Amino acid sequence: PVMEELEQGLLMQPWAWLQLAENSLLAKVFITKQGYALLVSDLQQVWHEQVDTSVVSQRAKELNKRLTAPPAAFLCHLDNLLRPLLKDAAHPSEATFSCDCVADALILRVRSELSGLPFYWNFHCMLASPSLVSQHLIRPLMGMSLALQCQVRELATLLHMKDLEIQDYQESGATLIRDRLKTEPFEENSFLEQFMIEKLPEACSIGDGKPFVMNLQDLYMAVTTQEVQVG
Amino acid sequence: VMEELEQGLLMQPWAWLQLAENSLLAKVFITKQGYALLVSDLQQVWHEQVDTSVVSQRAKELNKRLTAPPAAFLCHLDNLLRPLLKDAAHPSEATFSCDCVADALILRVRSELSGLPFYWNFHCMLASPSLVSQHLIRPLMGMSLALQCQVRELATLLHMKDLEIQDYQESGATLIRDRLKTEPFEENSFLEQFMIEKLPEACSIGDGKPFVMNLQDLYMAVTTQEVQ
Repeated sequence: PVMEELEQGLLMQPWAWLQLAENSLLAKVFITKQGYALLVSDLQQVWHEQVDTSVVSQRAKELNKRLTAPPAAFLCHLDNLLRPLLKDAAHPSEATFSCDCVADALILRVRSELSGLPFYWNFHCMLASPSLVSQHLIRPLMGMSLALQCQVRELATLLHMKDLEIQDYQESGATLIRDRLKTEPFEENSFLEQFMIEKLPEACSIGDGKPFVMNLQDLYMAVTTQEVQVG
Repeated sequence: VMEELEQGLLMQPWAWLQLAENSLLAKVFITKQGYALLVSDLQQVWHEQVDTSVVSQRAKELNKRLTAPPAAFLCHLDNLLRPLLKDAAHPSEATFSCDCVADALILRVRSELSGLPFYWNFHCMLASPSLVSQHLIRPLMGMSLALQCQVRELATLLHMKDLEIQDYQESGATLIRDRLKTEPFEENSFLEQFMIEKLPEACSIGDGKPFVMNLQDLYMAVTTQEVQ
């Protein structure tokens, strides 16, 4: 049950932006007293790591070599360090992050000052399985796109209703107090064509993933919750 | 050659394939120099790239007597497959089947040309993470961003229309029909209500048919922009 709980918690968690040394990553970490589950990406490859208590203790002793703490305390400290950075950027949490690409694995090194005290951790994230990356990125993104298309359709029909109201008002025999407020009739085809011609290049620019985690997280979380509830 | 095939595959839309009580999303690009195929089931993605030598050898192995040049075989395969992918429910005899190997997928297509059998097999191996990413993740994120921008623009237009309606009302001239009254538009309330009721049905990915039927043009535009 511990593994299932960790997987569910990771799935429910939203994406966050990590500013490594001269690089950027999209990270999604769920940490509980029994271990943690991390999923990192850079829009080109996705690495995953599910880690339990025994390996946590082994790695902590190997790295720190002088810190004697139980796995639960280590997990709690790691979660406390990581949460402020994921929640918001530019947080002076004193968490230096480094990335190493050796073989197909990824070494994510985190250094912190635990009350002015070195604290080192290393995520050995192997390549994510096709099923995990699929259910975490592809299906949720398709659901988000479908939901946004439905929202666009609802807005278009509401705009058509408002246009009909404006036409009825004009037919009633009334004139606007001003003239700048006049709005030309809304056409779905013309609006879509103009958008595609003009604003599509700017909107489509994902860049380093910051827009995705800035404007497409509430919808992503809702879609993921719906998917997990369904099955 | 290889670059041309990769670009063609990247610049093509997903098509729905129905076969043996199963559904797939397929992107196929054929050319005289070979073909590229990408098949997904929303759980795994398989990619295949075949050149003239491989296509000729496989055609000889399968069709024991279809003595044709590789270019002609590829052209016939394209002419037989593209009509189905472009539009579903086509009057063709292209029967499809899948065999799920431990790691590979055998996609067998059997059809009839001029009333004679025509067999072909795609031995699609699991697509590399880079290919799957570039083909699905980044374009999907671009589509989401574009749709969000469209929603924002529509909300701005709705706000302008609300301002116009308010200005009309302040003049004191009421409507002739009272059934056309629409309440003022509010982004927060509309978004909350939509998420409450229509989100479960809107976000129902299903077997992939709605994705192909709804927003393939946006996917193509996003992919073309990404290529440039």
